[PDB]
This record gives sequence, structure tokens and C-alpha cells, in this order.
Amino acid sequence: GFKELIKRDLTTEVGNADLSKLVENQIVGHCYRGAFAAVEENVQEIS
Amino acid sequence: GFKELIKRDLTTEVGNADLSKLVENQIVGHCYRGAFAAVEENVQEIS
Repeated sequence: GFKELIKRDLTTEVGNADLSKLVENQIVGHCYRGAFAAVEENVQEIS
Repeated sequence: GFKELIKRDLTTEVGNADLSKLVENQIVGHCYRGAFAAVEENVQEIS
């Protein structure tokens, strides 16, 4: 009843370095992922 | 008493360019430098 969808893992780019301010490249990581889960497989407990 | 401090001599680099206006790469040079001075070395003179 649980399924993970992994289109793309962590992928990191570097760019948009504004030389007019001496700022370094913006470093950005991005990921394409999804999860499928349901209450039809679980029982929650106390203590 | 005078000492010259060098960290980056002269670093020239080309970066962001606005393709939407057909602008070439902005060219920017930058250097990291420092100087140390004193009064224990100099005598001012007139004429």
C-alpha cells in the first residue's frame, strides 16, 4: 500500500552569478519525487 | 615600515550576459590588495 516515485534524484546546479555585485554562483539543488501512502495499512497505538 | 599585501593580483572574468538584449558578457576585473603605512618613516618638506 506504499509506493515511492523517483523521477529524478537530488541534482545541483550553479549559476546566476551577478558579477556587478561580486556575488558567487547561486547553488541550487532540486529533486523530482513523489510518495503514495494510505491509512489502509496502519494502526496507530498509545504507549 | 611600508609593506604591500597581495591576495589576488588581478582576476579578470566574464559573467552574466543578457541574451534578451543581445548584450555581450559583462567583463569585470577585481583584485585583493592592502598597504601598510606609517609616520615613523617620513619627513615632509616644503619646496
